[PDB]
Amino acid sequence: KFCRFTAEGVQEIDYKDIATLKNYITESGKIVPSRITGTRAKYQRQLARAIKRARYLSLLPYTDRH
Amino acid sequence: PRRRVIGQRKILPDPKFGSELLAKFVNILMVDGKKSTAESIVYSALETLAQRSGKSELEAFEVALENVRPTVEVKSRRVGGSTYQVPVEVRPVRRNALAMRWIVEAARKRGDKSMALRLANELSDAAENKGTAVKKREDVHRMAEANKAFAHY
Amino acid sequence: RKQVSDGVAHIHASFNNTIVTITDRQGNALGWATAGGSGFRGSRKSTPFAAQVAAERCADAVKEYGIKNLEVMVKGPGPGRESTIRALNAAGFRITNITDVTPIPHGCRPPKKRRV
Amino acid sequence: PVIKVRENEPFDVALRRFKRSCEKAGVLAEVRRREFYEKPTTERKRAKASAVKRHAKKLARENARRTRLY
RNA sequence: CUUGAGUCUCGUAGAGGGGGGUAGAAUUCCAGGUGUAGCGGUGAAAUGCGUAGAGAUCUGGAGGAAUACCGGUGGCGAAGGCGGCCCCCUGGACGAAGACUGACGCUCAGGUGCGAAAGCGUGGGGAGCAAACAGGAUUAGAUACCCUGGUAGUCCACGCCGUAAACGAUGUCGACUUGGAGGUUGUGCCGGCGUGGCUUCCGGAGCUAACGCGUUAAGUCGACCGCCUGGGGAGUACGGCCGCAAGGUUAAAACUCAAAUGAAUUGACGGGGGCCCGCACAAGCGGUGGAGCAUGUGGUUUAAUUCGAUGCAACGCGA
Ligand SMILES: [Mg+2]
Ligand SMILES: [Mg+2]
Ligand SMILES: [Mg+2]
Ligand SMILES: [Mg+2]
Ligand SMILES: [Mg+2]
Ligand SMILES: [Mg+2]
Ligand SMILES: [Mg+2]
Ligand SMILES: [Mg+2]
Ligand SMILES: [Mg+2]
Ligand SMILES: [Mg+2]
Ligand SMILES: [Mg+2]
Ligand SMILES: [Mg+2]
Ligand SMILES: [Mg+2]
Ligand SMILES: [Mg+2]
Ligand SMILES: [Mg+2]
Ligand SMILES: [Mg+2]
Ligand SMILES: [Mg+2]
Ligand SMILES: [Mg+2]
Ligand SMILES: [Mg+2]
Ligand SMILES: [Mg+2]
Repeated sequence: KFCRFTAEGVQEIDYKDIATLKNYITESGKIVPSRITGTRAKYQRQLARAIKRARYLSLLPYTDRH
Repeated sequence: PRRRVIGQRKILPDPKFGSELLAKFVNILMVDGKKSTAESIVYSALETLAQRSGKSELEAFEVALENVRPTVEVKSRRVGGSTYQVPVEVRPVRRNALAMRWIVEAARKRGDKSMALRLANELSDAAENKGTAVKKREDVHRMAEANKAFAHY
Repeated sequence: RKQVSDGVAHIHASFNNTIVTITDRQGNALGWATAGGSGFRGSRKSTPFAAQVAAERCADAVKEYGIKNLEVMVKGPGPGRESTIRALNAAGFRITNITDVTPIPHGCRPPKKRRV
Repeated sequence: PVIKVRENEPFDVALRRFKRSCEKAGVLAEVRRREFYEKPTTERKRAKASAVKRHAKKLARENARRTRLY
């Protein structure tokens, strides 16, 4: 568990933080459910939003079969 | 059955060669509880079978069995109305039993005169894969190999 | 006639049949084999065993190309996804990568459910 | 699911890693789920019913632990 | 007058709405490469596609539609509904500290607006799916289920339609009345202690025909509105209004029955589930059904062919 965003006092997950984002995507690029990462629902919605900004900018992939 | 309270029944070895394998052969040959009548047929054919191949009484009978013993057979299992033939390995006790039955049923459908002669000719054709007892072992194998794709439930 | 020694095996394992295509690295097919063309029809065609045989035949077909190292792409839901891969390794190739490439829409409306 | 066979790794455990790798992304599970069109009135119905049983199994497992069978 | 109602200041969450733009996966089609005999589909097949080179694989392009994962008995909205990402325009809710107005409130027949999908009109578009339709099966038949195709439609703009199991089968507003476990979104203080909004489940008293509801009541009350008066005939006919139509709405009677109905109980049954058993299957051996004869029965005949048993459980049975 242990939603890491509540502990670090974040306000926005900042899609440009690809180093952080990659801890929340699967080997195939799929976002990881909050049942597994223990993220609070509020930040999971920002995280899922931020991943989709990165995928558009090609900072993160949609899939491993591009 | 559902319960499985089945224990095996002890079968006496034959009067001559002390072979329990031949004793079950006589029982399979026996008709209407005439064990003495069938022992004479089995012994007379084995007296002929030995002198015709020179090998022996028992291992001339054994070499015919190894050419008729089946290794894998098919059991029907219904899934969706159409029956699936599922090949299954034959356990060792059934392999001897199946070879013995196919030999006896082969000799009963022959044109030879005496059943002792009918069996003696049939055992010999089993020795070099010429008989209809060996034919059915091939048929059982081809059916099992044809359905080899279904080797699971 | 040509030698390659590095190819890709594309397995198309659907519910009804499996197709084994061995290509070069650029996508130019060399030989292929199918469960249906390997002596199996109907129920026997959709079995994992039929996939294994179709794998051996394709390995038996592309033997005049001298492939040694083989990538594997598995596409489809079929029961021949796994047996085909094992039959290629047993056939004598060096399996380098095993990749599932099954198409997943992120698309079009599927057909209607069967009322059977 | 990309898997790379590593040195001194036999085929069996490399293939097995492919079993786990595909199952983890469940590429086979959504393949079935997309094979036929599923109306929005039934996907809401299955989702709702799946939650009900998951809650119902929690209450059953909880209340059993206070009950002895012998 | 300030407690109901509302205004202002700061912020929070949100698939709320409308307009535009863009992304990636996949399908389909078009062209080309490699390559060879099948593919596809089913319970099984065939129709169908393929040696005029398919299917598989790869490269490039066109196009339309929907947005995997996140995703959650999560959120937003009056309801219908709303899901990639970005911008623009815009609605509501909520919280904390006050300030402000001063009963400005609640409900609402008629009226007005919104209202899934299908459908309709005009003009576009059209990948996938798919009423109608065609063929192949299945079948006693099969105007179906299944398969191969496939047109309206589904998509967009504008206008109509105005109905749904439009459901929580539960009108709206307000007050009061034990608890527990959650989810979601604020916020004060020091992971803990509060305080608000919304929401899910269990349950107490009470209520209920019962099932159940239970601070989000189907409990205790108040205000207003809508509706019901046995089943069928019938939400039908006629009339009026509305609609391009399809039809919507308002809404009978003759006649007919003595019930129709709700909930729960005990069985029985299920081509429901689970767990067991039996020459029930399976594994085997020998039979019957064919022949001749014995014997019983049926039918027919006869003056009479005595009467009785006549699915399993009558028929070498009373005998
Ligand atoms: Mg289909
Ligand atoms: Mg305002
Ligand atoms: Mg009102
Ligand atoms: Mg009104
Ligand atoms: Mg419509
Ligand atoms: Mg139209
Ligand atoms: Mg038009
Ligand atoms: Mg169809
Ligand atoms: Mg209505
Ligand atoms: Mg609804
Ligand atoms: Mg509902
Ligand atoms: Mg109603
Ligand atoms: Mg309750
Ligand atoms: Mg009417
Ligand atoms: Mg009218
Ligand atoms: Mg039997
Ligand atoms: Mg007879
Ligand atoms: Mg009589
Ligand atoms: Mg009487
Ligand atoms: Mg009588």
